[PDB]
Amino acid sequence: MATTTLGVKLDDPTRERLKAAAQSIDRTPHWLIKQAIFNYLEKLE
Amino acid sequence: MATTTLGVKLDDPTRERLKAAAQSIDRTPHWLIKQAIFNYLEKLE
Repeated sequence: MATTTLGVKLDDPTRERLKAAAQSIDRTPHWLIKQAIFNYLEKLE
Repeated sequence: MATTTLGVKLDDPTRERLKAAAQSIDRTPHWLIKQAIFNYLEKLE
């Protein structure tokens, strides 16, 4: 997908919590970040 | 905040849509990304 790489603002502590978000679908952390950002749009869309 | 900088996976088209998310609180795009990721945790928290 048109994934342009921008610097994100995540904290180690927070980054671990994202793993839980990845666990919801069972995907990779970096890859989870894309859902957490784009899926976040689809959620509140 | 402990904002560690990781490369994100955003698309220009998608990045513009984030601006709408920033418009919800009226904040800065980069800065919106942190909410879109952390607020996304607080939302589904």
